[PDB]
Amino acid sequence: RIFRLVGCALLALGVRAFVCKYLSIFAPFLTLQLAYMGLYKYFPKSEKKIKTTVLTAALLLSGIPAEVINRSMDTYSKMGEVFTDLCVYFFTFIFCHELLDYW
Amino acid sequence: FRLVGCALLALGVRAFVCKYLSIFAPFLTLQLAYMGLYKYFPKSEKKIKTTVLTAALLLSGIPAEVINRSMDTYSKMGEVFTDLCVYFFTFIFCHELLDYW
Amino acid sequence: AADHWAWLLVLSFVFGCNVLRILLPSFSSFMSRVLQKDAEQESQMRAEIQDMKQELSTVNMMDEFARYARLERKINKMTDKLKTHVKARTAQLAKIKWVISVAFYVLQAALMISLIWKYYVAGGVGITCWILVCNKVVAIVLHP
Amino acid sequence: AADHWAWLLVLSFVFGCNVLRILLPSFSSFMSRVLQKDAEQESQMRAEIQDMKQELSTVNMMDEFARYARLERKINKMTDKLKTHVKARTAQLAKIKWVISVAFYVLQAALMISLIWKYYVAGGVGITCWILVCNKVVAIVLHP
Amino acid sequence: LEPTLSNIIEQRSLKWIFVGGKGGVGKTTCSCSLAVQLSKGRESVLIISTDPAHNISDAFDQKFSKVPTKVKGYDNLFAMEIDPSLGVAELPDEFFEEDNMLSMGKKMMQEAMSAFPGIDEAMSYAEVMRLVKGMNFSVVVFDTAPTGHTLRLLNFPTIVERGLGRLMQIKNQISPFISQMCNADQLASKLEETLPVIRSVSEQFKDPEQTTFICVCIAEFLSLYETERLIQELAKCKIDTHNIIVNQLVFPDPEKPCKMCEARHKIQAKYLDQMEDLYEDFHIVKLPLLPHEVRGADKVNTFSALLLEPYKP
Amino acid sequence: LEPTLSNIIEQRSLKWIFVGGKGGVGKTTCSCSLAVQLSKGRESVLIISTDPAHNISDAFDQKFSKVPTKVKGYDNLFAMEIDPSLGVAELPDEFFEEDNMLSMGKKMMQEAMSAFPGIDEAMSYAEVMRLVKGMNFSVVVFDTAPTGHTLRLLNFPTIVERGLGRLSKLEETLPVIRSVSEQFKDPEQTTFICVCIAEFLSLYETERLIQELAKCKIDTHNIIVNQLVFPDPEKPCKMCEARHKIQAKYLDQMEDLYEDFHIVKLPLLPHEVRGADKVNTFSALLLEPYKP
Ligand SMILES: [Zn+2]
Repeated sequence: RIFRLVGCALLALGVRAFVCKYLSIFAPFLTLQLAYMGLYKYFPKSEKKIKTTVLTAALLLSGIPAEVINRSMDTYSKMGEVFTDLCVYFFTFIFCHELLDYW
Repeated sequence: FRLVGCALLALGVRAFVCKYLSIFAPFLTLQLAYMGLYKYFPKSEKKIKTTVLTAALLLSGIPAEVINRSMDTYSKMGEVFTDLCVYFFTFIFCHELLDYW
Repeated sequence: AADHWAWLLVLSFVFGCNVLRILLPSFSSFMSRVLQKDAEQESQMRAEIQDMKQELSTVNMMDEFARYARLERKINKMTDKLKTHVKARTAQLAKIKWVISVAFYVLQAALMISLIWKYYVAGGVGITCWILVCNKVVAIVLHP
Repeated sequence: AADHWAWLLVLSFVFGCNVLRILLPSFSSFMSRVLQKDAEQESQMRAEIQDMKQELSTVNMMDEFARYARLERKINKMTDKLKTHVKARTAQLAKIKWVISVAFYVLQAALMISLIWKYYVAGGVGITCWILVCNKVVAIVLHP
Repeated sequence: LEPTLSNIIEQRSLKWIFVGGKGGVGKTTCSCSLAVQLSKGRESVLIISTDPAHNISDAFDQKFSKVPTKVKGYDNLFAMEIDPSLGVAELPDEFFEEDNMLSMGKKMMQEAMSAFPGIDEAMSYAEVMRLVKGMNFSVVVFDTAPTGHTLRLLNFPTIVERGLGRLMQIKNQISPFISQMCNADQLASKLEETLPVIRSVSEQFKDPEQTTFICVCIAEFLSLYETERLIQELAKCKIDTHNIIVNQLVFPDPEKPCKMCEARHKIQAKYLDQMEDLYEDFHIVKLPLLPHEVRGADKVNTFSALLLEPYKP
Repeated sequence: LEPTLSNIIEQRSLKWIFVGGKGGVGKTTCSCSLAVQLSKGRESVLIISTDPAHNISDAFDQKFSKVPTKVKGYDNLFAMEIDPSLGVAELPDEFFEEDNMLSMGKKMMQEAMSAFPGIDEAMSYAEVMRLVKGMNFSVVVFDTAPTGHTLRLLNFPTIVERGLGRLSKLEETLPVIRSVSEQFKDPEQTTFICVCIAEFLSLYETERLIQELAKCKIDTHNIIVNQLVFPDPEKPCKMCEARHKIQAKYLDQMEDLYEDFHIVKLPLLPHEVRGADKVNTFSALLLEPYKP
């Protein structure tokens, strides 16, 4: 279930050396492109289930049928996990400079 | 949990082990693994992974102790997996170091 | 070395926080000794229950329906008693869960203001994200 | 550094191993498209079920008991029929999953012998574990 | 105790008199009789029905629909019948199978997400008691079906209010983002108009002084045990009750040759004897078998007399 | 169509005849009646009770126990009774709602290390069926209680070996267990005779019973009825004929439904039942339709 999440996480842990090696001026940009690979991961298959419904009752009190009902959940999940990826990138930077620390 | 937990200490000991050391370094590393195993001593708030072999086991005999002995055997094999292989992942890392750096 | 040993001390902190978040079952074990007292009493009840159940099983319905129904009523009464005790147990467990969750989150606030006192913006949001995200996600690995 | 280049290409093919492991939808797509037909036929069975159910909701057990029990037998029949059928389809899917997983185990061993012939001793004695470790730990991080 | 039912008549506080008990019992007939006696009590009364067989018709030789209606030969007597009620009681099937405390409203809201049927069943059940209260009758008599139970229904939406009620306070935090994002009527209107009267009637039922259940049984074991189950489940749902009725019980002694009748009513006497001791705290009734195929309001009046005064041949 | 138990009466390969169907029924009486007729059938028969009321004693006026014994005034009749029927199925009762999937061995392997929880009840039942074989009687007839089944249980332990089959007192008990289970599944060696009275509740109950049987793969062809009033063309006290209209409505309703099975009208005898004569006239009735 954490296939792509931890996959790109470890790819970030790898790409740490290339990026803080400064291949080019695309440093935080290639991170965006790693995330961009995220949807082509959905290209073959990313089947799963949406979790339980509690506050969706409040949503029903607000209306706004199924479209945003699902958009909100998907976007919340995705934004959270990509914030995760982002300062996991930053963690990898922390360790790339742990290297210089011991250096 | 402790898989990546001790992986962190391996990440730490990378420079330690590639640094000037006498007769044998990995021993030191391998001892800390046992410390992580002591972590299982408080951290036992779990349950058994469902099996289908307890039937044949109680058919065999002496279940009162042997199932626990076998569960701890598989735990120790997992310890082998974890410790040995994260250690040698670190080793591959410092090999990359001494090659390209 | 203390310079960045602090940027790792933040880790040490959150490490302690989350392992305590998992430790909370210790105070839950104190509550479990409480549950063991009331479990002694409910076990007395359970023994009574098995007794009267056998008694019932010794009785003919088609010719002594009176005793049978009177029993059945007494049985369901003891059952409602035990269910009430179970409700009380899980309710006080919810109580301890909530109060200890508040303890955890307020110690989260405590460590927050502490590290703030120790540094006194971008570094701060970094602090927060490292601790929360990274340690909670490895916590998700160990405890989804 | 051509030796290191060749060994890292080996490790990329090791990546290829858990690529094999994650190939499961590329195969199971066939079986899903195959099953969909009987799946929708089964949904239509469920329809018939609900149909005769609400039909039953229009009859009188007190007088038209005959037709009632007749319909009831029919209901339970179709019910267990569809339940058995869907359980069998799930068993088929599990069969496919198992056999393809072992076929990809075979793909794994094929890549193993491939690397052996590629490097074609103490070299082997080491490299075997050198590649086993990364393969199996990536497989581990696949599913915690 | 007292082997006649007139205590029900004396207690004018009552407004809902349920009647239940499975099996081949003329619960419709005896309920109709109780109704006629309540009319003889000079009140504003109205029977309902839920069995699909509409036996009320054959007891009254009139056609009816989902709307209150006079009955010939009577003025304050009123009939009406709703099979749609047993139909809409099917919608909460899933909640029936769980009968929990929290997950009831949770499955209600999840199904509302699915196809909006929560408020459907809600308003469906509402309309009935809405019109009922609207006509402002003295009492109301139910003829429950021989399969299931609809009183219990009302403990469901109160659990469901726990959602809406608590939902109501999030209404506050519901206000801003909507007004900062740019038929909300149905939910608010229908629920805030139903759940009031739903709360009212639900509270009403629990009252031991205006709601009363009449189980009815036959003098034979299986039905006895059945109504015992009913009594227990009723006490579980915490509803008043004082009175059960039996049927098909003459036990005569004018003539010998009724040897078959002799042994039959001997058995039935044995079983009602087993009953009495167990039900000292209940107004037992001994409603005999009408020595004729049961038809027409004549036998209804006969039951009425038998229900007022204790029968003795 | 087929109006009497002859199919039960005229058959040798039958060995197990069950009865059942809750309610205030003289199921014991018709049980013993069928037994007597099998006796006349020149066989070796054995009646077994499970009802704690032991009405076989009532009809036969002697006391018995788990020992199989003779019967006064008869030659091949053999009785026995066990309230441990309740015990061997009591915890297995909740097990019937604890074993309905591929985890049938889970509840018997969980606490097995401690005390083998769900096995020793089956072992007591195994001793039961052992003695049941005992002096092998041509036909053992049962008399089930108003709750549960000692039948599907026997089909439970034939699962416990499954896992062990992938390689103490089992290797000798479980064989005969499987044997008698196969016997039970057979529609030629064993059968059920549910029994109902002409009241809608009992009718629906027996309906559920038959559906449950056909579910659990047993067979049946026979439904004795009981407490049947019958008014002569002579002066009928209108109570008789009214109860008769009621029983006629119910019986009629039953007719079109259970056509595949026989039906056994059996009027209530106009006297008291303590002694053989009742069972004897019943036995008579279980061959020819009742004629007043
Ligand atoms: Zn008579």
